[PDB]
Amino acid sequence: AVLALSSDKGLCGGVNSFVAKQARIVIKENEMAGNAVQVYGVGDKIRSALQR
Amino acid sequence: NHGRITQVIGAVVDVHFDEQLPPILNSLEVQGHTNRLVLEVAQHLGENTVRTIAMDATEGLVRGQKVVDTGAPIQVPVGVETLGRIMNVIGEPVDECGPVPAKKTYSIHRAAPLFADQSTEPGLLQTGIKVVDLLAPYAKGGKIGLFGGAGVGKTVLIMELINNVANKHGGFSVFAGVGERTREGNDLYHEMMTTGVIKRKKLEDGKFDFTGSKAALVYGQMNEPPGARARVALTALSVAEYFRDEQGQDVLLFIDNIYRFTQAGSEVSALLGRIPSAVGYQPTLATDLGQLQERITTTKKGSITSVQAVYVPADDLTDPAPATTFAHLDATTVLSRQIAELGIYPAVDPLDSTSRMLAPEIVGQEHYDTARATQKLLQDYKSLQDIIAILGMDELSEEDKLVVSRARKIQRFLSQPFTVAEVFTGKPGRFVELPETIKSAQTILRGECDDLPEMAFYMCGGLEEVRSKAVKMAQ
Ligand SMILES: Nc1ncnc2c1ncn2[C@@H]1O[C@H](COP(=O)(O)OP(=O)(O)O)[C@@H](O)[C@H]1O
Repeated sequence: AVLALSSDKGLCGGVNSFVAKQARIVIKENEMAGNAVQVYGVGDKIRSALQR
Repeated sequence: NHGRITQVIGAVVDVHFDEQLPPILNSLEVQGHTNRLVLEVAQHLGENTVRTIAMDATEGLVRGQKVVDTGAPIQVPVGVETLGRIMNVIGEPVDECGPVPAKKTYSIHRAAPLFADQSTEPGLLQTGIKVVDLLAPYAKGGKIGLFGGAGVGKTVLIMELINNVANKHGGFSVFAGVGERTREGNDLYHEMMTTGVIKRKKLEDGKFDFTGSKAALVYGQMNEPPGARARVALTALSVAEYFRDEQGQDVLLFIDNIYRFTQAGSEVSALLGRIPSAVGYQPTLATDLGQLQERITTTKKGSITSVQAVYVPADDLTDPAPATTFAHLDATTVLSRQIAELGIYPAVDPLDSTSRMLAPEIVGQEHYDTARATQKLLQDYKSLQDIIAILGMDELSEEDKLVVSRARKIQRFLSQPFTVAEVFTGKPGRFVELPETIKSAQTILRGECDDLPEMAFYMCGGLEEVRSKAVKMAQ
């Protein structure tokens, strides 16, 4: 279970960008070995970043 | 008929005949003068007075000098003897190789072909350039325009098109220079004598044999008056009409800085007594251009492909001259300084560029859809320029970031090192076929090249070079 903390407003630089980058890295690393991943999040920015 | 000079104002000459007047467009020779000064009639004014434009400088003329009417307009020789040879507006060769031993002469001024004697058949050209082969396909037997300011690569693009078309053409060709640098004129002459487009052989007794040439040359350059600059394109058009009317052949016609054809009028009408239009241009700015362009047309006898370079003063594309010229073209290519400052060459703006031979009934459906998808991508990237400049890419969503990435990648992929640029770029030239361009664009749009960097697409041609460059840059 990956808990990604983020914000709800924009103009925050690229902090949510780096967060979602690390989260993508972790997910793609842990889904190869076969570990079933779940995603919890805080803020709409991570949702918009990882939806598609 | 004999006449007398009464008044001289720069490039304009007022003449007085006693018995009988000459009609308009007729040629007159000035007698009490060092060189062969020729005057072309333009107007009638009364009192048996005539207004004329001089094909050379008026320094030395006198009110009282004598003038002789030739009875016909200016006459330029025609035949296979003009091939492999330079010729000024009055037909006199300036190659310093002898005279032009041609049987027949044609008038500089001819009426255009009629409506019924036209043939609009859709063909394509193999330029070897990605941007035009993909997004602005050139029409075999049609007009093509290269619009640009100063220092964007019009002359370089024309030299590349010459290298990639005329050598691989077989038929004939013509090059007109209307206010271009004599340096590049000599350079073209020597590159043609190198590549065999011009085949000069020095017979004994100082004679010459240009047999084997496939390109004529007409040069009225910046060191010439307006009257000697506004009548060169007509000479070249006569030379090409001889080919595509009598010989029946398909010809090419490269023209450099057609804008001067208007500029001359703009620095002549004021002396001819005409009221200026918006920006000092003429009231005849549209008819004087259409009477030139309507002679350029494919017909049932032959074909003229045409490649015109159009200056854009002060980088303003809303000027009346280019505005009018846009309506007369079958294919277009607008170069930009904003894109040249990024080091992208050819600096073609693929959104201002357009064509009529892009429809799915001419080029295929995969070509059509790839071109339209590229245009959509570049417009979607244009629409984010403001918010990127103010805030930055971090504000954007992920779809928009992917769009920006692919748009920068396809911008850098739509750049090509030419062969004629090797002298000041060093890197060798890259001819690029169309199916290769289309596969590469398809892959870049799909997403099969997002893993690569952005500077791996710069000056690489196809994708194998891009991938090799990304490999070498990984180190
Ligand atoms: N293929 C090219 N690659 C890189 N730079 C180029 C290329 N072609 C032109 N440039 C630049 O374009 C400029 C001249 O272009 P040119 O069309 O001759 O000027 P103009 O439009 O005034 O006639 C030069 O600075 C030249 O270095």
